[PDB]
Amino acid sequence: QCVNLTTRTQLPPAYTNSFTRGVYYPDKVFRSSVLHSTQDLFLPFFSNVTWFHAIKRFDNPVLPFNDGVYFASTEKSNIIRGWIFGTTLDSKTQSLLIVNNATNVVIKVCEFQFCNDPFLGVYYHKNNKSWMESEFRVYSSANNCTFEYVSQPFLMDLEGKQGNFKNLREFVFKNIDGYFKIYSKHTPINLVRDLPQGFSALEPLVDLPIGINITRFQTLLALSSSGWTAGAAAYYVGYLQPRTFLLKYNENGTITDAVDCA
Amino acid sequence: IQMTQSPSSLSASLGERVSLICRASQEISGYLSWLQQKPDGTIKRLIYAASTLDSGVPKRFSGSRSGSEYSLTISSPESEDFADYYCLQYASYPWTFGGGTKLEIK
Amino acid sequence: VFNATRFASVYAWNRKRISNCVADYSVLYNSASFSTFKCYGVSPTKLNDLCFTNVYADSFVIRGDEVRQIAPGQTGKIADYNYKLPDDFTGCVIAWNSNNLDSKVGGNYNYLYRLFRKSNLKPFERDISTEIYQAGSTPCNGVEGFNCYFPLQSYGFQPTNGVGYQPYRVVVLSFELLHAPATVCGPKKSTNLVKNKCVNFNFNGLTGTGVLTESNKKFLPFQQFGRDIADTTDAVRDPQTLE
Amino acid sequence: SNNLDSKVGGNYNYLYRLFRKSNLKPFERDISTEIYQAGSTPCNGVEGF
Amino acid sequence: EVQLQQSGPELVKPGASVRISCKTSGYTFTEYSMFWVKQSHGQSLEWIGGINPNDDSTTYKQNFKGKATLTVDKSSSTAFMELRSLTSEDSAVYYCTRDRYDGRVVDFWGQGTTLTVSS
Ligand SMILES: *[C@@H]1O[C@H](CO)[C@@H](O[C@@H]2O[C@H](CO)[C@@H](O)[C@H](O)[C@H]2NC(C)=O)[C@H](O)[C@H]1NC(C)=O
Ligand SMILES: *[C@@H]1O[C@H](CO)[C@@H](O[C@@H]2O[C@H](CO)[C@@H](O)[C@H](O)[C@H]2NC(C)=O)[C@H](O)[C@H]1NC(C)=O
Ligand SMILES: *[C@@H]1O[C@H](CO)[C@@H](O[C@@H]2O[C@H](CO)[C@@H](O)[C@H](O)[C@H]2NC(C)=O)[C@H](O)[C@H]1NC(C)=O
Ligand SMILES: *[C@@H]1O[C@H](CO)[C@@H](O[C@@H]2O[C@H](CO)[C@@H](O)[C@H](O)[C@H]2NC(C)=O)[C@H](O)[C@H]1NC(C)=O
Ligand SMILES: *[C@@H]1O[C@H](CO)[C@@H](O[C@@H]2O[C@H](CO)[C@@H](O)[C@H](O)[C@H]2NC(C)=O)[C@H](O)[C@H]1NC(C)=O
Ligand SMILES: *[C@@H]1O[C@H](CO)[C@@H](O)[C@H](O)[C@H]1NC(C)=O
Ligand SMILES: *[C@@H]1O[C@H](CO)[C@@H](O)[C@H](O)[C@H]1NC(C)=O
Ligand SMILES: *[C@@H]1O[C@H](CO)[C@@H](O)[C@H](O)[C@H]1NC(C)=O
Repeated sequence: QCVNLTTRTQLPPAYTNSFTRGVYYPDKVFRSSVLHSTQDLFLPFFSNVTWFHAIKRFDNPVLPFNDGVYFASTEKSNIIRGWIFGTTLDSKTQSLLIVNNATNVVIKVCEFQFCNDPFLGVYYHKNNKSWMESEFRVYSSANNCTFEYVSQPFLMDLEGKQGNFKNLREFVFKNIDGYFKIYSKHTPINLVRDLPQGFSALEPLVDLPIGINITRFQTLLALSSSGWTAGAAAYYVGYLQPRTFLLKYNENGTITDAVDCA
Repeated sequence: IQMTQSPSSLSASLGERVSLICRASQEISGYLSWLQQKPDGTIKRLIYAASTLDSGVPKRFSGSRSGSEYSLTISSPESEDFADYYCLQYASYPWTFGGGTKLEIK
Repeated sequence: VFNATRFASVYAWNRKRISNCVADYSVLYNSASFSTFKCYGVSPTKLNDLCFTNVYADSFVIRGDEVRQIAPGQTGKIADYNYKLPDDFTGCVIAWNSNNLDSKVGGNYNYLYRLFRKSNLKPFERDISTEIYQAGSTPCNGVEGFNCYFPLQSYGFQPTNGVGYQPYRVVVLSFELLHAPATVCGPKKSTNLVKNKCVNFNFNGLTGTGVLTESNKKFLPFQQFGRDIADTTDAVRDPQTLE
Repeated sequence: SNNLDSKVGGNYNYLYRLFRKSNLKPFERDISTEIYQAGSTPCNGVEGF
Repeated sequence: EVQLQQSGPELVKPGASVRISCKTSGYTFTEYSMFWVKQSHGQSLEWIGGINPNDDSTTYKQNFKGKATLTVDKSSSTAFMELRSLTSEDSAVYYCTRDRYDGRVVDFWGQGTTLTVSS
């Protein structure tokens, strides 16, 4: 569906320091107890990373994709569920839609006529004393489509738990010579309202030969038509830049530390 | 279903303007053609599709649609153009013609 | 596509966009079932070596005399008013007699072809339109009439018809490469893994020479090969039996 | 050589080798007329599928 | 040359039929429709009817449908009109014509054909 949900407290665009995070394995090569030097679209160390959060607040503006984009969420209850990427976003060209929902992950590319404010909606407690997906409001209609993947079906929790953040989710998105590449990591956390200081190496999860140009991107969140509660979650965006990095591979072949050479 | 040519015969000097009309009682959607008949048997098309002409034929013919009326108008007479003229209404089956009009010297 | 129950008729030809898959054309070219296998882009044997962005599979039924017209640069009512290939068609036309599959005992009439059109259709167009034809100058304000012929007439397909008036199924594999990464690739041959012996190895493109040995190294679920200080390969992961 | 080597009804006297088992060697000449087997089956005799 | 080689002037005593050809040339015969016209020595021209030489279909003016019969032969590439039971109504200059949708509508005409029925 295409609805507008204007009930939000306007907040300034907060910024945050990426603490030596957003490093990924640049190739599919085993190396052991060695200090490999590489030049690629990495996220710089200590880089201002834009910060958005859902409270009262439900912060979902379309952003530029540039060449590559480090994305992360600190959250619980599973609020951030998807991404929109493209160059027109209004069915004049193909664009890519990734949606992890109550039943499966969908990854697909179509001429999609996207909504100006896209999201997915949940009935909270309701009659079954449990939480259920009720709304899918991302596009009005998709027409020409090139690729479509769907996961085998699953039943993860939509449950409204309480407290601080317990998952620190991480992603890198790159688009090289028609290949859209995803890298990612998960880690447990016990963190109130920030991006945590530490070091992580993102493993590649999928590669898609979609060929489409991308220039813009956005995130899809779980929410009579206006006046609603937004679940507590925070997410972060930084733009990859061409940087020489020096990478400590340990004996187990895992990137254990890194040095941003500028 | 046939349209009616205003006059039966029309007379002129060389040079004088000549207007030939085929009025309509029903709508033929502009489907009409003009034909030339010599008293000695020579038939040939002048105009079709209301305004289309100029094909192996003297350039002076014109026949733009006059609202409720269909028309032929010429920028000169000629020795061969002192002849009989007919409109064909083919917009529908059956096809029909006007009664014809004869063009003559004074 | 090739084993579908009911094909499109030639005016309304189906298309399937084959992509994100491995295309074993050796299954097709070795089939005794086909009458015709005319490839215009490349020689039929090399189709298992190539890769493409997409393979459009155009499918339809026509008469056994008309199958020839499906070739690029042909003149005739199928090539001009129903299904036209471009002068540089980089694909294959495949066809088989399906009379015993598309000839009802009293005659079949389900398959229509366009006998009439104001102009030849452009390469890979399709014209579903039933709009009455303007065969006569008189404007066709009626649904039927003299010189108001229905552009879509129907084939005469009967079991006892000659080769020519028996139905041929056709599929046209229009292979295309664009600026997008090629995703319709062939099946890569994979011969047996041999060990403790000096051999020429091709592990997913990686051409090299060496003695292969069972490794004590342990890569990560994402790694597929390994290198040494010199940025030289010293280890690879088997792509079929993960070791 | 259109005005010396072309016929209005088609000059068919000139032949090229469209099929062969292998890539021909430098300055080598191939006189053979043996039926090329595209299909996987062997193909004895003057013609076949 | 879109010529029309029809039949020359013709006479038969009343209560009898006739044969009238119109040969056509300068085009592929099945690419155009054929129609006919009857023009009396005194009274105006009128449309008898036509035949499509491709599809072997026909149409007529209701008045003439009961006394006309239009035909073609493809190998002769010729149109042919038969008149059945001719009387004091059945005498005129008769004319053959050619038609299409793309602008070639009633353009060229046979020299006509004398079909007198007098004694
Ligand atoms: C949601 O908001 C967008 C943005 O304001 C709306 O887009 C506008 O739609 C109107 C027509 O209803 C156009 O006249 C405007 O030019 C559009 N503005 C922009 C900036 O695109 C959209 O219609 C809204 N959707 C609904 C269902 O209310
Ligand atoms: C999550 O999204 C997927 C993709 O749209 C949905 O999967 C569909 O499920 C229906 C039946 O529920 C099937 O008929 C469709 O074929 C599926 N589509 C695809 C392409 O997979 C799924 O239902 C969604 N889950 C929820 C809870 O909304
Ligand atoms: C995407 O879909 C649109 C809409 O169906 C396609 O536009 C059609 O293009 C064909 C070929 O040029 C035309 O004959 C149709 O009239 C068009 N339809 C409309 C409604 O405009 C477009 O071609 C498709 N794009 C791709 C890349 O497949
Ligand atoms: C390499 O991986 C092995 C395998 O997990 C690690 O060995 C583990 O070490 C921890 C910490 O002492 C023990 O609790 C586990 O029981 C060990 N697992 C096994 C089965 O060996 C090893 O520590 C890793 N080394 C590095 C530096 O990454
Ligand atoms: C490819 O398929 C073969 C089977 O044809 C897989 O080998 C099987 O692996 C299972 C699990 O180890 C064994 O139980 C079977 O006995 C094996 N079959 C044979 C014939 O070897 C092989 O693992 C598959 N490879 C991949 C990468 O999926
Ligand atoms: C973040 O941006 C502000 C300006 O908006 C700047 O003053 C500050 O130094 C930046 N901090 C980091 C982490 O680079
Ligand atoms: C309760 O659940 C049923 C089906 O499970 C659903 O149709 C109904 O809408 C739910 N109640 C409300 C208030 O939505
Ligand atoms: C991608 O963008 C470049 C530059 O804008 C352009 O040259 C190219 O044609 C585009 N490709 C597609 C498939 O839109």
